[PDB]
Amino acid sequence: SSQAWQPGVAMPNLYKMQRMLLEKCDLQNYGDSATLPKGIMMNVAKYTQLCQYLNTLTLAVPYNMRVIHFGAGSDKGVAPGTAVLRQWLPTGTLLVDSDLNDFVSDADSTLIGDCATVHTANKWDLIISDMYDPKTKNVTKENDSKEGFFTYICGFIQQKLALGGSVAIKITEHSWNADLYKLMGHFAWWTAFVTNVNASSSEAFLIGCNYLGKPREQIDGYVMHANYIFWRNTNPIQLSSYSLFDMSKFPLKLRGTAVMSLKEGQINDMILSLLSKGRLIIRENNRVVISSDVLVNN
Amino acid sequence: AFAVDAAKAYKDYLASGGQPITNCVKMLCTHTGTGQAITVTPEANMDQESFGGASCCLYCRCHIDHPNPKGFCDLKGKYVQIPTTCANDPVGFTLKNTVCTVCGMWKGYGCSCDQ
Ligand SMILES: Nc1ncnc2c1ncn2[C@@H]1O[C@H](CSCc2cc(/C=C/CO)cc(C(=O)O)c2)[C@@H](O)[C@H]1O
Ligand SMILES: [Zn+2]
Ligand SMILES: [Zn+2]
Repeated sequence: SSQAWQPGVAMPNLYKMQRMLLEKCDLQNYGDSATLPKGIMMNVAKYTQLCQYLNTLTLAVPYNMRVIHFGAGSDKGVAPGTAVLRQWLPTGTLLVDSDLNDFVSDADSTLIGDCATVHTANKWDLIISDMYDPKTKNVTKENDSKEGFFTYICGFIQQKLALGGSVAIKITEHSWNADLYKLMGHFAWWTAFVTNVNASSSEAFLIGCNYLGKPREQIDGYVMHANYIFWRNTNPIQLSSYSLFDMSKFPLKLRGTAVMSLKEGQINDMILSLLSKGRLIIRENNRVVISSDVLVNN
Repeated sequence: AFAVDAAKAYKDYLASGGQPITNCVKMLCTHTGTGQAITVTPEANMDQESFGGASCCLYCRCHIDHPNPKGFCDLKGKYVQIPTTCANDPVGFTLKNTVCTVCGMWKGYGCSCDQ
């Protein structure tokens, strides 16, 4: 494991091509723990490693980039992941976050409520989600595709992700959704990324890199989640904090990626290829407006 | 005329021997930065830690109004550099200290202007 100096490990392509049956996740290093730098929270370390890995992909990075972060609160009422995202993203990037429970944040705007209440007028260049419901960790019931916030996330990607944009959505052994895996085939590239600091967990970030707005490949999400678990079950990942100690190249590169408005009819193969290379964002460039629906009763 | 004075209350709570506010969000960084007090990205030097600003603001953390007419917060959305010797209580530090309006450093913890 020269993997130990990486920020984490991405699911190798050959595992994506299998047709495994779903098994229980049994991680060799379950209950091992990385030694974090003095005073650093797991959530800061985890998001730092996610961003270090995203630095290796062909992300579109326009001027006035727009990023939205779901599940950004903590039981301590602060937003460590948002703080890392704001560190990583170019100065001036508009960052919105949200959580079911109240918290204070460094984001430009924060919405409190169930994610299903969140609406935005504009499209986004990057969607991050850490949402997770610990009730799903029921080892005594069958492990089926979950709905809940995953239904919202799938619709939100299809309706409010700019072509060319990317996503990183947290999943676990039991917190997953088949349509979300299916949606990964609507990106130019996808993976399941495991942070080295949290490699003792079945957590991963499902990353869709450069959205194309149509199926590039047909993915059966029940099969692919089984493939993911098979990978994790047969490839122990050594816990590691090494990458946290070198932050000299951390900030996301300002690429000034072009932003254009185009109607579905003008998305030709040449456009699709620019999207695939991280060289184009398709959306409007109007004001960013958001809201949370409030249910009124007695 | 009545106003809650949270700054005073926290100072008094600390002198009473109270445990400082915890869970301020400490960032990973190079620790080769400018050392200025409040910055758009982490700027800790070798003698400092950098923290997410909102998490180090007494008013943000206590869910109370900020003490100025339009309720603006100087820390939220920024990073605050705290001397490592004081990083056990970032909120107390930011409350009790002042930023030199010329050099951007903390008075008494980096400001050279009065030499
Ligand atoms: N539909 C929805 N809309 C909007 N935000 C939603 C949401 N669903 C969940 N979130 C939020 O996701 C964030 C990260 S989940 C962090 C977490 C919490 C617990 C709590 C245990 C209760 O004792 C356990 C673990 C663990 O790792 O075991 C992790 C939480 O801040 C949730 O509020
Ligand atoms: Zn504040
Ligand atoms: Zn000065």
